[PDB]
Amino acid sequence: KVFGRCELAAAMKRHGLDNYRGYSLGNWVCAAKFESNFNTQATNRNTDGSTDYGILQINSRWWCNDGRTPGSRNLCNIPCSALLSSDITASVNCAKKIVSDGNGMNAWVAWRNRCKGTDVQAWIRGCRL
Ligand SMILES: [Br-]
Ligand SMILES: [Br-]
Ligand SMILES: [Br-]
Ligand SMILES: [Br-]
Ligand SMILES: [Br-]
Ligand SMILES: [Br-]
Ligand SMILES: [Br-]
Ligand code: NA
Repeated sequence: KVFGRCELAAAMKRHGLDNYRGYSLGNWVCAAKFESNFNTQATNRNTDGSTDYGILQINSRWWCNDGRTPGSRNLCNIPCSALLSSDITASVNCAKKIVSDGNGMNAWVAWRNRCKGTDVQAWIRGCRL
């Protein structure tokens, strides 16, 4: 599924991601935009052989299992394919764990380079929330 902007905002809010760990809803929508362009089925191979999955491009190196990243961890206890579903529950639940691990949203390189320090509220402007 490819989400619309306000559609994704509403889903993220309903699942309690808004203001989670101090990060306003706009930060999360901006991250999803530059990581996946809002596409739940997005995948990308990393130079080390791991793969990023889903709307928030969660890395099989640490967070999910895909059976082809030898030596990796599965900290959200999920098959990486669960992160590709039309329902974003698994991606949100896993994202709540990543952002809580000490580095905040700096875990998402696209967020740091393209969202951090910008007017992130712009990503939820206009939406009925
Ligand atoms: Br915001
Ligand atoms: Br782009
Ligand atoms: Br794969
Ligand atoms: Br693996
Ligand atoms: Br393969
Ligand atoms: Br959903
Ligand atoms: Br933080
Ligand atoms: Na893994």
